[PDB]
Amino acid sequence: IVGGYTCAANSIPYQVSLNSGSHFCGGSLINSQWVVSAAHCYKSRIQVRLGEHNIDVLEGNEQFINAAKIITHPNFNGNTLDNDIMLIKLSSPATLXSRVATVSLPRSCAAAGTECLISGWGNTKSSGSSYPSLLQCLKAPVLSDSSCKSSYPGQITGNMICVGFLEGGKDSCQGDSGGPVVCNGQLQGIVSWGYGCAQKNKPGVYTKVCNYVNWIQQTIAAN
Amino acid sequence: KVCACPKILKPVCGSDGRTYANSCIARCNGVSIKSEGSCP
Ligand SMILES: [Ca+2]
Repeated sequence: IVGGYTCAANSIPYQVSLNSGSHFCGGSLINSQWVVSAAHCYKSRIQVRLGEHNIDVLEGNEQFINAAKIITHPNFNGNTLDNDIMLIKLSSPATLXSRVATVSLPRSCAAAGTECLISGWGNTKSSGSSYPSLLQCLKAPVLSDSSCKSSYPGQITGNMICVGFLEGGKDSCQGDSGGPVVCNGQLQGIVSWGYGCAQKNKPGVYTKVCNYVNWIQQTIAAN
Repeated sequence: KVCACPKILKPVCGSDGRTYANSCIARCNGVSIKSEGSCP
């Protein structure tokens, strides 16, 4: 997260980390047994970490649980990153408490201008590189379709939304992929891609979660 | 230098002896992935 601030402990209890050696992507806990992340974070072996604040120090609150099911969206396209969403079913259910809670799915799509909270342990620099121990947070608005489309000619599908600032300076970055974008207490986006990080006129692009509530529910009900 | 890339951290070593955040950021700099993982 570039241009953000260190989140307060217990402020983002639904944030998880996906590991396959080290932390590669973020994710969100949607129920005691399921996590949602980006399909491009797919790996055949994944360990999910919950209740984390400082990723470099065991604090006694963490739960390390292996993924049992790893399901990417049927229409995920790796070249365009369309339908960049993935569901992970935990091998054992997470224990819900102060540092571990679920985030709610959205009833409908967010309106442009909605303020949202983005979080993750990715790079905090747009030109150099610096990865923090503590989870970073950033408040940013949902952008209108015209602005997003004007920023990325011929690259925005109907399953993508831009969240950020046209002025650059604040944005998600490498290591933040799969992370949550929460607006009014509902998960509206998943960190996906962008042209660098925090570049002027190049806001971050996120998976539009409101388009996937049915697929999510059906997948969870059938598994 | 800067290109449209997914925001995943999956380090890769470059032919120029440099490790990039991911392969997209490597290719974006016309560098070849000498290896998968940070340059040792
Ligand atoms: Ca920790």
